[PDB]
Amino acid sequence: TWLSDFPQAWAETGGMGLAVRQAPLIIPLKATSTPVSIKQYPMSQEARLGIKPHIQRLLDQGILVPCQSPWNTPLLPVKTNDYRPVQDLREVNKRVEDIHPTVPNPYNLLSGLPPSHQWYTVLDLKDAFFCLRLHPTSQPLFAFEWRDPEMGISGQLTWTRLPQGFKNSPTLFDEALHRDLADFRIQHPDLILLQYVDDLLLAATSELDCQQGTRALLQTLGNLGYRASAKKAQICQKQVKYLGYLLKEGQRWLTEARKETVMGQPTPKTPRQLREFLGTAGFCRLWIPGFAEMAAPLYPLTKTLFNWGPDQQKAYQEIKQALLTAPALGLPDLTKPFELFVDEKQGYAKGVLTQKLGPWRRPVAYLSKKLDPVAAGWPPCLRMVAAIAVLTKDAGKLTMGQPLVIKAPHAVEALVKQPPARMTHYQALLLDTDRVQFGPVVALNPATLLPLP
Repeated sequence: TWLSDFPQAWAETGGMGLAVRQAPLIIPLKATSTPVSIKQYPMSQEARLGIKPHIQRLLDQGILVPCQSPWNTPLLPVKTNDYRPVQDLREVNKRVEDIHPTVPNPYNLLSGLPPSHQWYTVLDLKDAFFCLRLHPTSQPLFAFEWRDPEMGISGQLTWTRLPQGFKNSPTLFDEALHRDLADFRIQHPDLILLQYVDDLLLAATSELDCQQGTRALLQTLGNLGYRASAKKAQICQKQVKYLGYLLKEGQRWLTEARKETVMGQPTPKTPRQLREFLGTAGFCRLWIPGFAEMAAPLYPLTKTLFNWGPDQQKAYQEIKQALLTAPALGLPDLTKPFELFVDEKQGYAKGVLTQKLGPWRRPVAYLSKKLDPVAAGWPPCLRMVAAIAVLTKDAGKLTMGQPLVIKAPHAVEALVKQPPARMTHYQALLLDTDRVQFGPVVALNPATLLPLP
């Protein structure tokens, strides 16, 4: 019934997308750039015949158009017996002006979601980038060659919409939609709307508010020319998957699918493989307690010889073990006080940001960082101070200057005041007791990192 009441909004019924409020895009190039014409890949026939209807359908939609350009890039077939066209815009991307990535990575986005809104509707937009038009100035940029030896049709085609493979399509679209939805954001103070490029989350306090909000959102998305996938929608559910995170009743999990992308990486044998392993797993560092110290043996194996010893394997094992046993994280409650439990061992700072839940403490985040070399050399009880200081600044990213209590296995509010160099900067954000308070000393659990009775 959600399908009929909004025909224009679903890609299944509402046809092709087109941001009506968006002007055609001009694509600035680098100053030293010059047209590059790459010879066409001598395509197979088995591919050229499966690719053909996709191309024809784009011509009918006017998204592809004939042209004649000094530019040209390869059109490769890809992957059942379903061949889809994919254009190698590498040499083009190199010649285009870079832009500031204003896209907030999934986590920092989800972090902006309150627990008081436990009714979710997730949507994704079908053929997002194509909804944006390409100004005739910069169309010739994405020209490619199309032939059909069964016809003798060696001509050129190019895109009238923002293409796939172009390095700036994500940011551009994100900005476009963010602009196009500001109005909807304004006219719904009771709803939270989250956005990663073409992935949308609508959070509401009640189920009613959610339903109505979703109706509004769909009507708007329709009116704007955007089109959502009805097959993959998650409408008005207490529990939803969004950007590879499971949201359910004021709580947040790593979906198993998101785990797999790290769990499924073979033991890195080259330094680059290890780099990207840590790079991928690094996104889930706020689920891994003591991650900075845990992944310590693996860091030095970068850019040197690659001695994959027992330590490296042990760490590599810990990191996956820590994902298999990754906890639930509660969405930060900015209408509550925060508690921060900090600890340090061997020049690595680890800690946990928690909040009240019933009489229990529910972890909001696990904070861990390496102490800079100068601090890493400091004596035992000073590195603690350094650790607390470092983690506090990271917690600030989540608490938003809210009231925050600190606890450590060796309380140390004193030494902050009477240091017998770098203190001028530490006393700044620590002795500011409007946001920051201390607590009694207390040792914490090596795993959970919560206090001991």
